[PDB]
Amino acid sequence: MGIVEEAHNVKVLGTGSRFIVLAHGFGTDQSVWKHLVPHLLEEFRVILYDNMGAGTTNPDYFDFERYSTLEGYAYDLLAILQELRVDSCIFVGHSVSAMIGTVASISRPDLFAKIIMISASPRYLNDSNYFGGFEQEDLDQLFNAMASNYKAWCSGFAPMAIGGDMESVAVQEFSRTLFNMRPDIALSVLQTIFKSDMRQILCLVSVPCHIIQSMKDLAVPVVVAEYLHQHVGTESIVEVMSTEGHLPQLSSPDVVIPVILKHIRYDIVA
Repeated sequence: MGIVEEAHNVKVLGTGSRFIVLAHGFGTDQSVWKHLVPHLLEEFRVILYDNMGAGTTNPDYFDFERYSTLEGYAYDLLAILQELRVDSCIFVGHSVSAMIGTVASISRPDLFAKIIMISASPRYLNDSNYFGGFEQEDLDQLFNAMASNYKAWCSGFAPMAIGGDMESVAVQEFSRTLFNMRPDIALSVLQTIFKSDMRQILCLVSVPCHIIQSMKDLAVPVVVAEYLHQHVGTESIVEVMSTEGHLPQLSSPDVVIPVILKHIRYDIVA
């Protein structure tokens, strides 16, 4: 394998000519896509990869300076696309990966035919002019709990992030991938995400964006989907689903996979 391919656990599955890239969010890995991948293998070559810092990656590769902003993750994405010789792709970004792909597409819009965002937000912190869902005190509480007992935090946080039954298979899976991260890496990354502010780059986006989220998402109020739709600088469309949870492609695939497939297969009018 190539050096980038190996470092990110890259897989290229399927036999189609066109490319689709599936990019996961915090606390999980490329297995979050397991219910979607089987539906894509004839139409596409499906590119899966893990973000640096996920529990499936080598913690020795986690450069704290490199990843102190989302730009470091966007470089990694562009490096993968370059090594794999992608001409263009549909990019499906979950949670923070929606903004990572957005940043990458501003540097190389030719590589992105469309961006599909799942559970995305350009900013979590409130202020008197913008509702993202969180106050600084909420973050301080979260980070204090993470740092004081990481194992206990994973078990309490997973059911909140996934939503629904606390004993579900999806809660099981997510609690395990959370706890497979090195605690200092997880803490550092979650701080970086929570304090991010991508609002000012949305107007520069030049690739069509499909904005999908659960109607009940603990980290993404529905008004954020409308905010993305308003401020993205080219055509976009919003679909709020009748689901609960931040990883709905994992916890409610019977509802969510058809929605993603629809946005993969149909385009927004120019």
